[PDB]
Amino acid sequence: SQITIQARLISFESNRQQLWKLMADLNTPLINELLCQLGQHPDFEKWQQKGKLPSTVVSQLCQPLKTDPRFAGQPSRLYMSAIHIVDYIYKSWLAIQKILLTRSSSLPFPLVFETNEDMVWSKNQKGRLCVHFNGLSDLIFEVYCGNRQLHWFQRFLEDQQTKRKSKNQHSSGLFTLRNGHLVWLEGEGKGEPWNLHHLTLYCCVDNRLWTEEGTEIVRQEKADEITKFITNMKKKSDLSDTQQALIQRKQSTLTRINNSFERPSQPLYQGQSHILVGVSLGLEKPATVAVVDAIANKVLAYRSIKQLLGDNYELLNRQRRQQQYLSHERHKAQKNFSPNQFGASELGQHIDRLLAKAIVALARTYKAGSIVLPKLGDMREVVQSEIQAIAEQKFPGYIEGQQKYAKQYRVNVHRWSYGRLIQSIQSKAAQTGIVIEEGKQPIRGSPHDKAKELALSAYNLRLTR
RNA sequence: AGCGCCGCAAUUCAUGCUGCUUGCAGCCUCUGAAUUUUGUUAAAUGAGGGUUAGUUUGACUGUAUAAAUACAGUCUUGCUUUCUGACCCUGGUAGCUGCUCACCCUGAUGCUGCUGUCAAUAGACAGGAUAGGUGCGCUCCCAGCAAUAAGGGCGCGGAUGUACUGCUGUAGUGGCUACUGAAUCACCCCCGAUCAAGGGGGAACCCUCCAAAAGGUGGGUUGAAAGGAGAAGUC
DNA sequence: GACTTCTCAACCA
DNA sequence: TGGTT
Repeated sequence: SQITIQARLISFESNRQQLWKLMADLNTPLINELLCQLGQHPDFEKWQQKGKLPSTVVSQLCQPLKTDPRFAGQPSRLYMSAIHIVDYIYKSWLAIQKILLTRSSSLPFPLVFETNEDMVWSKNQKGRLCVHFNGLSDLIFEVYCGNRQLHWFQRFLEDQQTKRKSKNQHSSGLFTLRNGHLVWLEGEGKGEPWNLHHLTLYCCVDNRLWTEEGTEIVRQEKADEITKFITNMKKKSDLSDTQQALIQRKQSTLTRINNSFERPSQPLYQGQSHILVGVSLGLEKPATVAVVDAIANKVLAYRSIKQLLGDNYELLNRQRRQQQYLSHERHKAQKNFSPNQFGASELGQHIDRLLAKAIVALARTYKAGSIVLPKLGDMREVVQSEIQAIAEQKFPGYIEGQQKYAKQYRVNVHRWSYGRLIQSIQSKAAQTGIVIEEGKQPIRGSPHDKAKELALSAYNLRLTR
């Protein structure tokens, strides 16, 4: 729900063949037909015009009796997986447009487990943390993960054991694992697409559930949402012999949420409202950080892009060179060519993650519960209004010199992934416990002044509300 | 010459250091910032393609420390990525299949550019990435080609011709499929596995100890970092 | 390749 | 293993 981990799954050949023949021959045709029938179904204009869609129209388009001769021999959870995927696809598509869709790949569609369980674990004679699936209990796999993520799988197994020992008095809403994805991965070679295709499982986990105090905050979130749900729908709709069972089940979840788990106890990170960390993005320096406390109007510390990256500062120049080279070949090959997928490296993402981690670390060191960021939409102007301000520094009043230098500079220095940087800073701040706020970056001034004024303006906007 | 980056150096500061008054004073030592000029100063940046389930970036528990952190003991697994090294190769057999070409001017976000011997533009062989230029790189500059960016001139040989064509070969430059040539590594080597599986032998350095000097003992090390993944679209 | 949406069940049979 | 909200 907040973090995703992954691990390869290694198992019998018969198990792999059976799972593939169940996926690519019985499941993916099912998802494709569900998408096609949803597209062909009437009221599509009403759905798209109104936005969103009714909750159970895919399940009600199962009314053509999914159990057709072509779809026989499938566990129910896999039917639910097909329903999940199709509903998510159409939900996202109908939200995007404010038309028939297909699969944007050649590999079989993944398997989605919106439920916590259906991933019953084990530990074979050799000690490996194996896993099988609901309906596919005969399919015993073996988890191959990294030591950087092993403790999550062991937490999964031990949470399942904890609930089992108490005869199901620990709520499955506090389980660390939320969803699982059985995604087939591409494999270079030739042969059957289950000996030359690797299966990888993705576990969705909430990092707050690792500790105990975060488990309490998720507890209180669950309690508030459940109480609002029951007090909003119980009071009306006159219920029936079906949604009264839902009321009873939500009440049992509410009571089961309090019989908590023995959990690591790392105290919650509490910041200060006074201290805001403002990260001002720019074109010459892609990010500059200031740690300003607004009560005393002083600034604790400025950090340039070199200081944040430390021993990874060479990655910035590597990425700038790679961006220049990629843009050069993309323009050069735009003459109706088709070269390779050049620059497949995720170096930009790597530097983004390094910057986000360093910024969050600097936020923690000064105990700041608010990191201030600029809006993405505004940014398309700032990089346009900064380069010209650079030209006026070198050729003041020489307009032709301004344009020439601006063109050469834009050739040498491009925009640097200002969206993924904000996204990863948000991810790391949410993981640590730091609130991300939006500010108004001044279009004029040095990067340090821009960062300080960004954070100060964010605080001044906050004080009103 | 231009631009970007690296470092260097005198220059001014704090984001840094001291001092008590806890925001004021001075210094530049560490850490950094700022259009301040330089590149024999040692100086940091930078190499064409490919090679490891490769090592470290871990979790739990207990500690001093307000945390941040450092030590201790248990466990450990290999997923997806970014560097840093070292290594291997600058290919072969075939099939197919793109774009372009009468000739002449301008030359593009065009192509090519290493070393030493043979040799005629063209290439063979042995090496091989400190592969044209500045410290390094460029959509910049140099040289050659330029039909394979646009543009312009004028030929023949065909057209009922009014329309459009051929001047195209043992052509140039690319793409794909299948087979096999080398590396399948993280201090080095041999053996074996690649849906699991490690086992063994060695080299330098440091430490505990026996010590009687010498010699011997066991232990540890021989690069690190990051992650939220699926699915569908927008430019 | 850089942005834009959506999901991130929990008890009971 | 399988099921309604």
